[PDB]
Amino acid sequence: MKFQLFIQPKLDVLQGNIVEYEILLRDDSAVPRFPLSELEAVLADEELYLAFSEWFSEAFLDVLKKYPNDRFAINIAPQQLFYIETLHWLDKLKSESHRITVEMTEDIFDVPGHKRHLNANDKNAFILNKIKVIHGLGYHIAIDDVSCGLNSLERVMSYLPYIIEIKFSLIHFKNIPLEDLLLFIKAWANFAQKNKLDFVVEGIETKETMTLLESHGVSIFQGYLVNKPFPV
Amino acid sequence: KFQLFIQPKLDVLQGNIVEYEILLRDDSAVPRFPLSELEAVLADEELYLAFSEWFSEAFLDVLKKYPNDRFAINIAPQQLFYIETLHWLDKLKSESHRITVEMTEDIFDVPGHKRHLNANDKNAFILNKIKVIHGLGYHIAIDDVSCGLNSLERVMSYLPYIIEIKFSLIHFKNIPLEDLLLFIKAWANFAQKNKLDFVVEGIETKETMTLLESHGVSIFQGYLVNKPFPV
Ligand SMILES: C[As](C)(=O)[O-]
Ligand SMILES: C[As](C)(=O)[O-]
Ligand SMILES: [Ca+2]
Ligand SMILES: [Ca+2]
Ligand SMILES: [Cl-]
Ligand SMILES: [Cl-]
Ligand SMILES: [Cl-]
Ligand SMILES: [Cl-]
Ligand SMILES: [Cl-]
Ligand SMILES: [Cl-]
Repeated sequence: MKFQLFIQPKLDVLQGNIVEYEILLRDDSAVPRFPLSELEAVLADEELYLAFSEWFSEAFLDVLKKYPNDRFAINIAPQQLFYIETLHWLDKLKSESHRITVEMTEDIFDVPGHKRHLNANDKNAFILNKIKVIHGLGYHIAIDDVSCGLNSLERVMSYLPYIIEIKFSLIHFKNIPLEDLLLFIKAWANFAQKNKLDFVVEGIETKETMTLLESHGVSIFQGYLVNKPFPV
Repeated sequence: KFQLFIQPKLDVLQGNIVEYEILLRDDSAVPRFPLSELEAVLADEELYLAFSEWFSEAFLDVLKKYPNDRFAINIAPQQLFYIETLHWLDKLKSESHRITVEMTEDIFDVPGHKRHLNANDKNAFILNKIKVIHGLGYHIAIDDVSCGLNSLERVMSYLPYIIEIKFSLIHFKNIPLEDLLLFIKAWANFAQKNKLDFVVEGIETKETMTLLESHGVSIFQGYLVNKPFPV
Protein backbone atom coordinates (compact mmCIF):
# COMPACT_ATOMS: atom_id res chain seq x y z
CA MET A 1 0.00 0.00 0.00
CA LYS A 2 2.13 2.72 1.27
CA PHE A 3 5.29 0.88 -0.08
CA GLN A 4 7.82 0.66 -2.96
CA LEU A 5 11.32 -0.52 -3.70
CA PHE A 6 14.34 1.61 -4.51
CA ILE A 7 17.80 0.44 -5.56
CA GLN A 8 21.09 2.01 -4.61
CA PRO A 9 24.01 0.89 -6.77
CA LYS A 10 27.05 0.48 -4.55
CA LEU A 11 29.95 2.13 -6.26
CA ASP A 12 33.62 1.41 -5.47
CA VAL A 13 35.27 4.59 -4.31
CA LEU A 14 38.46 4.00 -6.28
CA GLN A 15 37.25 2.86 -9.70
CA GLY A 16 33.53 3.38 -9.64
CA ASN A 17 32.49 -0.14 -10.60
CA ILE A 18 29.10 -1.42 -9.37
CA VAL A 19 29.89 -3.95 -6.59
CA GLU A 20 26.25 -4.80 -5.82
CA TYR A 21 22.82 -3.12 -5.57
CA GLU A 22 21.13 -2.54 -2.28
CA ILE A 23 17.31 -2.77 -2.10
CA LEU A 24 15.57 -0.02 0.06
CA LEU A 25 11.95 0.36 1.27
CA ARG A 26 10.47 3.70 0.54
CA ASP A 27 7.03 5.22 0.88
CA ASP A 28 4.77 6.60 -1.90
CA SER A 29 5.76 10.11 -0.77
CA ALA A 30 6.20 13.31 -2.70
CA VAL A 31 9.85 12.90 -1.81
CA PRO A 32 10.12 9.23 -0.78
CA ARG A 33 11.59 8.41 2.56
CA PHE A 34 12.04 5.19 4.51
CA PRO A 35 8.52 4.35 5.80
CA LEU A 36 9.40 4.00 9.46
CA SER A 37 5.94 4.25 11.08
CA GLU A 38 4.30 2.10 8.35
CA LEU A 39 6.83 -0.74 8.67
CA GLU A 40 6.44 -0.63 12.43
CA ALA A 41 2.64 -0.94 12.00
CA VAL A 42 3.17 -3.97 9.75
CA LEU A 43 5.64 -5.51 12.21
CA ALA A 44 3.00 -5.20 14.99
CA ASP A 45 0.29 -7.25 13.20
CA GLU A 46 0.96 -10.82 11.90
CA GLU A 47 -1.67 -10.51 9.14
CA LEU A 48 -0.26 -7.24 7.88
CA TYR A 49 3.23 -8.66 8.10
CA LEU A 50 2.07 -11.59 5.98
CA ALA A 51 0.67 -9.29 3.30
CA PHE A 52 3.80 -7.08 3.46
CA SER A 53 6.01 -10.13 3.17
CA GLU A 54 4.11 -11.45 0.16
CA TRP A 55 4.47 -8.09 -1.55
CA PHE A 56 8.14 -7.69 -0.73
CA SER A 57 9.25 -11.16 -1.78
CA GLU A 58 7.44 -10.99 -5.12
CA ALA A 59 8.66 -7.45 -5.89
CA PHE A 60 12.19 -8.48 -4.98
CA LEU A 61 12.04 -11.58 -7.10
CA ASP A 62 10.95 -9.41 -10.07
CA VAL A 63 14.12 -7.28 -9.50
CA LEU A 64 16.33 -10.43 -9.37
CA LYS A 65 14.87 -11.54 -12.71
CA LYS A 66 15.48 -8.17 -14.32
CA TYR A 67 19.18 -8.11 -13.18
CA PRO A 68 20.15 -11.78 -13.28
CA ASN A 69 23.97 -11.28 -13.14
CA ASP A 70 24.33 -9.13 -10.05
CA ARG A 71 24.44 -9.35 -6.27
CA PHE A 72 21.59 -7.80 -4.31
CA ALA A 73 21.71 -6.69 -0.62
CA ILE A 74 18.37 -6.65 1.33
CA ASN A 75 17.86 -5.24 4.80
CA ILE A 76 16.24 -7.36 7.43
CA ALA A 77 15.60 -6.10 11.00
CA PRO A 78 16.28 -8.72 13.66
CA GLN A 79 12.70 -8.45 14.94
CA GLN A 80 11.43 -9.68 11.52
CA LEU A 81 13.01 -13.01 12.34
CA PHE A 82 10.31 -13.59 15.09
CA TYR A 83 7.79 -14.18 12.27
CA ILE A 84 8.10 -17.58 10.55
CA GLU A 85 6.90 -15.91 7.30
CA THR A 86 10.29 -14.17 7.08
CA LEU A 87 12.16 -17.47 6.92
CA HIS A 88 9.47 -18.88 4.62
CA TRP A 89 10.12 -16.24 1.98
CA LEU A 90 13.88 -16.54 2.38
CA ASP A 91 13.33 -20.19 1.73
CA LYS A 92 11.34 -19.48 -1.40
CA LEU A 93 14.05 -17.20 -2.85
CA LYS A 94 16.81 -19.67 -1.89
CA SER A 95 17.73 -20.59 -5.51
CA GLU A 96 19.08 -17.06 -5.64
CA SER A 97 20.87 -16.94 -2.28
CA HIS A 98 24.32 -17.31 -3.94
CA ARG A 99 23.83 -13.77 -5.14
CA ILE A 100 21.97 -12.24 -2.18
CA THR A 101 23.37 -10.62 0.86
CA VAL A 102 21.16 -10.31 3.96
CA GLU A 103 22.21 -7.17 5.82
CA MET A 104 21.02 -7.58 9.44
CA THR A 105 20.01 -4.04 10.45
CA GLU A 106 20.80 -2.22 13.68
CA ASP A 107 17.06 -1.48 14.29
CA ILE A 108 15.41 -1.91 17.68
CA PHE A 109 11.79 -2.51 16.84
CA ASP A 110 9.05 -3.87 19.13
CA VAL A 111 9.11 -7.63 19.12
CA PRO A 112 5.91 -9.26 17.73
CA GLY A 113 3.61 -10.08 20.59
CA HIS A 114 3.62 -13.85 20.32
CA LYS A 115 7.38 -13.78 21.16
CA ARG A 116 7.31 -11.17 23.94
CA HIS A 117 7.03 -13.92 26.66
CA LEU A 118 10.71 -14.91 25.86
CA ASN A 119 13.33 -13.34 28.13
CA ALA A 120 16.19 -11.28 26.68
CA ASN A 121 18.59 -14.25 26.57
CA ASP A 122 16.00 -16.54 24.92
CA LYS A 123 15.15 -13.84 22.41
CA ASN A 124 18.81 -13.50 21.45
CA ALA A 125 19.08 -17.35 21.11
CA PHE A 126 15.96 -17.46 18.86
CA ILE A 127 17.39 -14.79 16.57
CA LEU A 128 20.85 -16.41 16.42
CA ASN A 129 19.14 -19.64 15.42
CA LYS A 130 17.30 -17.95 12.57
CA ILE A 131 20.55 -16.36 11.43
CA LYS A 132 21.98 -19.91 11.43
CA VAL A 133 19.06 -20.96 9.22
CA ILE A 134 19.70 -18.11 6.77
CA HIS A 135 23.38 -18.91 6.61
CA GLY A 136 22.39 -22.58 6.00
CA LEU A 137 20.33 -21.52 2.99
CA GLY A 138 23.51 -20.05 1.56
CA TYR A 139 22.83 -16.30 1.89
CA HIS A 140 25.75 -13.96 2.57
CA ILE A 141 25.10 -12.27 5.86
CA ALA A 142 26.39 -8.86 6.62
CA ILE A 143 26.10 -6.78 9.74
CA ASP A 144 24.94 -3.32 8.71
CA ASP A 145 25.82 -0.05 10.36
CA VAL A 146 28.15 -1.53 13.04
CA SER A 147 28.47 0.57 16.24
CA CYS A 148 24.94 1.77 15.55
CA GLY A 149 21.63 0.72 17.04
CA LEU A 150 21.92 -2.78 18.49
CA ASN A 151 24.80 -3.74 16.22
CA SER A 152 27.40 -3.41 18.96
CA LEU A 153 30.61 -5.43 19.08
CA GLU A 154 28.93 -7.95 21.44
CA ARG A 155 26.20 -8.65 18.95
CA VAL A 156 28.67 -8.91 16.09
CA MET A 157 30.56 -11.44 18.20
CA SER A 158 27.42 -13.52 18.68
CA TYR A 159 26.63 -13.53 14.95
CA LEU A 160 30.20 -14.27 14.04
CA PRO A 161 29.93 -17.88 12.83
CA TYR A 162 27.36 -16.96 10.21
CA ILE A 163 28.62 -13.63 8.79
CA ILE A 164 30.90 -12.71 5.96
CA GLU A 165 30.83 -8.92 6.09
CA ILE A 166 30.93 -5.99 8.52
CA LYS A 167 29.70 -2.54 7.30
CA PHE A 168 30.57 0.78 8.94
CA SER A 169 28.57 3.79 7.81
CA LEU A 170 30.23 7.17 8.06
CA ILE A 171 26.86 8.82 7.50
CA HIS A 172 25.67 7.70 10.92
CA PHE A 173 28.52 9.51 12.61
CA LYS A 174 28.57 13.06 11.24
CA ASN A 175 29.41 14.84 14.47
CA ILE A 176 32.44 12.73 15.47
CA PRO A 177 35.84 14.23 14.53
CA LEU A 178 37.21 11.93 11.91
CA GLU A 179 40.49 11.49 13.79
CA ASP A 180 38.36 10.23 16.72
CA LEU A 181 36.13 8.09 14.46
CA LEU A 182 39.25 6.69 12.79
CA LEU A 183 40.15 4.72 15.92
CA PHE A 184 36.82 2.88 15.79
CA ILE A 185 37.27 2.30 12.05
CA LYS A 186 40.75 0.92 12.69
CA ALA A 187 39.38 -1.43 15.42
CA TRP A 188 36.66 -2.86 13.15
CA ALA A 189 39.11 -3.17 10.20
CA ASN A 190 41.47 -5.23 12.34
CA PHE A 191 38.58 -7.29 13.74
CA ALA A 192 37.39 -7.98 10.14
CA GLN A 193 40.89 -9.08 9.04
CA LYS A 194 41.43 -11.35 12.05
CA ASN A 195 38.08 -13.01 11.37
CA LYS A 196 38.43 -13.21 7.57
CA LEU A 197 35.42 -10.91 7.11
CA ASP A 198 35.00 -8.34 4.40
CA PHE A 199 35.00 -4.80 5.81
CA VAL A 200 32.95 -2.20 3.98
CA VAL A 201 32.96 1.54 4.73
CA GLU A 202 29.91 3.27 3.29
CA GLY A 203 29.15 6.95 2.92
CA ILE A 204 32.58 8.02 1.64
CA GLU A 205 32.19 11.39 -0.08
CA THR A 206 35.23 11.23 -2.30
CA LYS A 207 38.52 9.54 -3.06
CA GLU A 208 40.09 12.31 -0.98
CA THR A 209 38.47 10.82 2.08
CA MET A 210 39.76 7.37 1.13
CA THR A 211 43.29 8.51 1.26
CA LEU A 212 42.50 10.22 4.56
CA LEU A 213 41.30 6.95 6.05
CA GLU A 214 44.36 5.39 4.43
CA SER A 215 47.07 7.17 6.33
CA HIS A 216 45.84 6.07 9.69
CA GLY A 217 46.28 2.34 9.17
CA VAL A 218 43.01 1.09 7.74
CA SER A 219 44.56 -1.14 5.02
CA ILE A 220 42.06 -3.80 3.79
CA PHE A 221 38.48 -2.88 2.86
CA GLN A 222 35.92 -1.94 0.22
CA GLY A 223 34.82 1.70 0.19
CA TYR A 224 31.41 2.82 -1.17
CA LEU A 225 30.63 6.34 -2.46
CA VAL A 226 27.64 8.39 -1.33
CA ASN A 227 24.94 8.23 -4.00
CA LYS A 228 21.15 8.63 -4.27
CA PRO A 229 18.91 5.54 -4.40
CA PHE A 230 16.14 5.55 -7.07
CA PRO A 231 13.00 3.61 -8.04
CA VAL A 232 13.49 0.05 -9.14
CA LYS B 1 11.14 -12.37 45.37
CA PHE B 2 13.84 -9.67 44.93
CA GLN B 3 16.80 -8.56 46.98
CA LEU B 4 19.71 -6.10 46.69
CA PHE B 5 23.35 -7.00 46.54
CA ILE B 6 26.24 -4.63 46.69
CA GLN B 7 29.50 -4.85 44.73
CA PRO B 8 32.27 -2.71 46.10
CA LYS B 9 34.23 -1.27 43.15
CA LEU B 10 37.88 -1.73 43.92
CA ASP B 11 40.69 0.20 42.23
CA VAL B 12 43.01 -2.20 40.48
CA LEU B 13 46.25 -0.50 41.55
CA GLN B 14 45.67 0.45 45.21
CA GLY B 15 42.52 -1.44 46.09
CA ASN B 16 40.54 1.50 47.51
CA ILE B 17 36.67 1.43 47.30
CA VAL B 18 35.67 3.93 44.67
CA GLU B 19 31.94 3.39 44.88
CA TYR B 20 29.44 0.56 45.50
CA GLU B 21 27.18 -0.84 42.80
CA ILE B 22 23.67 -1.99 43.72
CA LEU B 23 22.66 -5.17 42.00
CA LEU B 24 19.34 -6.94 41.77
CA ARG B 25 19.28 -10.60 42.74
CA ASP B 26 16.54 -13.19 43.22
CA ASP B 27 16.02 -15.30 46.38
CA SER B 28 17.81 -18.38 44.94
CA ALA B 29 19.99 -20.85 46.81
CA VAL B 30 22.61 -19.34 44.57
CA PRO B 31 21.38 -15.82 43.78
CA ARG B 32 21.52 -14.64 40.19
CA PHE B 33 20.18 -11.60 38.32
CA PRO B 34 16.38 -12.25 38.12
CA LEU B 35 16.03 -11.68 34.36
CA SER B 36 12.65 -13.33 33.75
CA GLU B 37 11.20 -11.77 36.93
CA LEU B 38 12.35 -8.23 36.12
CA GLU B 39 10.93 -8.61 32.57
CA ALA B 40 7.55 -9.71 33.97
CA VAL B 41 7.55 -6.62 36.26
CA LEU B 42 8.50 -4.41 33.31
CA ALA B 43 5.56 -5.82 31.29
CA ASP B 44 2.85 -4.85 33.86
CA GLU B 45 2.42 -1.29 35.18
CA GLU B 46 0.95 -2.35 38.50
CA LEU B 47 3.81 -4.72 39.19
CA TYR B 48 6.28 -2.17 38.06
CA LEU B 49 4.76 0.35 40.57
CA ALA B 50 5.05 -2.23 43.39
CA PHE B 51 8.68 -3.12 42.34
CA SER B 52 9.62 0.58 42.13
CA GLU B 53 8.26 1.19 45.63
CA TRP B 54 10.22 -1.77 46.96
CA PHE B 55 13.41 -0.84 45.15
CA SER B 56 13.49 2.84 46.01
CA GLU B 57 12.76 2.21 49.72
CA ALA B 58 15.32 -0.59 49.89
CA PHE B 59 17.91 1.63 48.17
CA LEU B 60 17.14 4.56 50.44
CA ASP B 61 17.81 2.23 53.48
CA VAL B 62 21.23 1.45 51.91
CA LEU B 63 22.04 5.13 51.36
CA LYS B 64 21.33 5.88 55.06
CA LYS B 65 23.49 2.98 56.15
CA TYR B 66 26.51 4.25 54.08
CA PRO B 67 26.08 8.05 54.14
CA ASN B 68 29.61 8.89 52.95
CA ASP B 69 29.86 6.88 49.76
CA ARG B 70 28.85 6.90 46.10
CA PHE B 71 26.34 4.32 44.92
CA ALA B 72 25.81 3.17 41.26
CA ILE B 73 22.31 1.82 40.29
CA ASN B 74 21.43 0.23 36.96
CA ILE B 75 18.50 1.43 35.04
CA ALA B 76 17.40 -0.14 31.74
CA PRO B 77 16.37 2.44 29.13
CA GLN B 78 12.92 0.84 28.90
CA GLN B 79 12.21 1.65 32.54
CA LEU B 80 12.17 5.30 31.46
CA PHE B 81 8.79 4.76 29.64
CA TYR B 82 7.17 4.45 33.11
CA ILE B 83 6.54 7.76 34.93
CA GLU B 84 7.03 5.85 38.21
CA THR B 85 10.74 5.64 37.41
CA LEU B 86 11.24 9.37 37.24
CA HIS B 87 8.94 9.71 40.29
CA TRP B 88 11.25 7.74 42.53
CA LEU B 89 14.39 9.34 41.08
CA ASP B 90 12.73 12.59 42.00
CA LYS B 91 12.05 11.36 45.52
CA LEU B 92 15.71 10.32 46.08
CA LYS B 93 17.00 13.57 44.55
CA SER B 94 18.52 14.94 47.83
CA GLU B 95 21.07 12.21 47.38
CA SER B 96 21.61 12.50 43.69
CA HIS B 97 25.00 14.18 44.31
CA ARG B 98 26.34 10.82 45.39
CA ILE B 99 24.39 8.54 43.03
CA THR B 100 25.43 7.37 39.60
CA VAL B 101 22.73 6.14 37.23
CA GLU B 102 24.27 3.53 35.00
CA MET B 103 22.20 3.25 31.83
CA THR B 104 22.34 -0.43 30.92
CA GLU B 105 22.72 -2.01 27.46
CA ASP B 106 19.50 -4.07 27.91
CA ILE B 107 16.92 -4.49 25.13
CA PHE B 108 13.76 -5.17 27.01
CA ASP B 109 10.25 -4.97 25.55
CA VAL B 110 8.84 -1.47 25.79
CA PRO B 111 5.78 -1.09 28.10
CA GLY B 112 2.63 -1.36 26.05
CA HIS B 113 1.34 2.21 26.46
CA LYS B 114 4.48 3.48 24.64
CA ARG B 115 4.64 0.89 21.84
CA HIS B 116 2.71 3.22 19.47
CA LEU B 117 5.76 5.52 19.26
CA ASN B 118 8.01 4.95 16.26
CA ALA B 119 11.66 4.11 16.86
CA ASN B 120 12.67 7.76 16.44
CA ASP B 121 10.01 8.99 18.84
CA LYS B 122 10.93 6.30 21.38
CA ASN B 123 14.62 7.43 21.27
CA ALA B 124 13.60 11.10 21.76
CA PHE B 125 11.37 10.14 24.70
CA ILE B 126 14.23 8.27 26.44
CA LEU B 127 16.67 11.10 25.70
CA ASN B 128 14.22 13.55 27.29
CA LYS B 129 14.02 11.42 30.45
CA ILE B 130 17.80 11.20 30.61
CA LYS B 131 17.88 15.04 30.40
CA VAL B 132 15.52 15.05 33.39
CA ILE B 133 17.70 12.70 35.42
CA HIS B 134 20.79 14.84 34.56
CA GLY B 135 18.71 17.85 35.60
CA LEU B 136 18.18 16.31 39.03
CA GLY B 137 21.93 16.21 39.49
CA TYR B 138 22.53 12.43 39.10
CA HIS B 139 25.84 11.35 37.50
CA ILE B 140 24.94 9.32 34.45
CA ALA B 141 27.16 6.55 33.21
CA ILE B 142 26.78 4.35 30.17
CA ASP B 143 27.37 0.76 31.23
CA ASP B 144 28.94 -1.98 29.13
CA VAL B 145 29.67 0.13 26.02
CA SER B 146 29.79 -1.90 22.76
CA CYS B 147 27.36 -4.31 24.36
CA GLY B 148 23.56 -4.61 23.87
CA LEU B 149 22.18 -1.31 22.54
CA ASN B 150 25.01 0.76 24.08
CA SER B 151 26.73 1.25 20.68
CA LEU B 152 28.75 4.29 19.75
CA GLU B 153 25.66 5.86 18.10
CA ARG B 154 23.73 5.61 21.37
CA VAL B 155 26.60 6.99 23.41
CA MET B 156 26.75 9.91 20.97
CA SER B 157 23.04 10.56 21.47
CA TYR B 158 23.36 10.47 25.29
CA LEU B 159 26.47 12.65 25.28
CA PRO B 160 25.30 15.95 26.72
CA TYR B 161 23.98 14.22 29.79
CA ILE B 162 26.75 11.70 30.72
CA ILE B 163 29.96 11.89 32.68
CA GLU B 164 31.22 8.33 32.43
CA ILE B 165 31.53 5.45 30.02
CA LYS B 166 32.31 1.94 31.21
CA PHE B 167 33.82 -0.91 29.20
CA SER B 168 33.50 -4.36 30.62
CA LEU B 169 36.17 -6.96 29.76
CA ILE B 170 33.85 -9.68 31.14
CA HIS B 171 31.49 -9.26 28.20
CA PHE B 172 34.26 -10.03 25.72
CA LYS B 173 35.98 -13.24 26.86
CA ASN B 174 36.45 -14.74 23.43
CA ILE B 175 38.05 -11.70 21.70
CA PRO B 176 41.89 -11.86 21.59
CA LEU B 177 42.97 -9.02 23.83
CA GLU B 178 45.22 -7.50 21.15
CA ASP B 179 42.12 -7.18 18.95
CA LEU B 180 39.89 -6.03 21.95
CA LEU B 181 42.60 -3.49 22.87
CA LEU B 182 41.89 -1.44 19.70
CA PHE B 183 38.26 -0.97 20.78
CA ILE B 184 39.38 -0.10 24.28
CA LYS B 185 41.83 2.49 22.85
CA ALA B 186 39.04 3.98 20.65
CA TRP B 187 36.69 4.42 23.63
CA ALA B 188 39.57 5.75 25.80
CA ASN B 189 40.21 8.46 23.24
CA PHE B 190 36.48 9.20 22.79
CA ALA B 191 36.22 9.67 26.61
CA GLN B 192 39.26 12.05 26.69
CA LYS B 193 38.03 14.13 23.78
CA ASN B 194 34.65 14.44 25.45
CA LYS B 195 35.93 14.93 29.03
CA LEU B 196 34.24 11.78 30.23
CA ASP B 197 35.54 9.45 32.90
CA PHE B 198 36.55 6.07 31.37
CA VAL B 199 36.12 2.91 33.49
CA VAL B 200 37.39 -0.54 32.51
CA GLU B 201 35.73 -3.27 34.60
CA GLY B 202 36.60 -6.91 34.92
CA ILE B 203 40.38 -6.57 35.22
CA GLU B 204 41.59 -9.80 36.81
CA THR B 205 45.05 -8.49 37.83
CA LYS B 206 47.86 -5.78 37.57
CA GLU B 207 49.59 -7.06 34.41
CA THR B 208 46.52 -6.16 32.32
CA MET B 209 47.04 -2.55 33.37
CA THR B 210 50.47 -2.45 31.72
CA LEU B 211 48.99 -3.80 28.54
CA LEU B 212 46.24 -1.20 28.61
CA GLU B 213 48.90 1.51 29.14
CA SER B 214 51.27 0.25 26.47
CA HIS B 215 48.37 0.53 24.01
CA GLY B 216 47.28 4.21 24.60
CA VAL B 217 44.74 3.62 27.34
CA SER B 218 46.38 6.33 29.47
CA ILE B 219 43.67 7.81 31.76
CA PHE B 220 41.04 5.42 33.15
CA GLN B 221 39.73 3.92 36.36
CA GLY B 222 40.34 0.17 36.47
CA TYR B 223 38.10 -2.10 38.57
CA LEU B 224 38.98 -5.55 39.89
CA VAL B 225 36.80 -8.61 39.46
CA ASN B 226 35.03 -9.34 42.75
CA LYS B 227 31.95 -11.07 44.10
CA PRO B 228 28.83 -9.04 45.02
CA PHE B 229 27.16 -9.85 48.39
CA PRO B 230 23.83 -9.14 50.14
CA VAL B 231 23.37 -5.59 51.34
C1 LIG C 1 30.71 -11.47 -7.80
AS1 LIG C 1 29.81 -11.91 -6.11
C2 LIG C 1 31.08 -12.72 -4.83
O1 LIG C 1 29.16 -10.46 -5.43
O2 LIG C 1 28.43 -12.95 -6.38
C1 LIG D 1 34.46 11.97 45.14
AS1 LIG D 1 32.70 11.43 44.43
C2 LIG D 1 32.02 12.82 43.19
O1 LIG D 1 32.85 9.94 43.57
O2 LIG D 1 31.57 11.18 45.72
CA1 LIG E 1 21.75 -1.67 4.50
CA1 LIG F 1 26.18 -1.72 36.00
CL1 LIG G 1 15.18 -1.21 3.59
CL1 LIG H 1 5.44 -16.34 13.53
CL1 LIG I 1 29.75 -0.54 19.41
CL1 LIG J 1 20.89 -4.55 38.70
CL1 LIG K 1 33.64 -12.44 23.04
CL1 LIG L 1 43.21 7.62 27.94
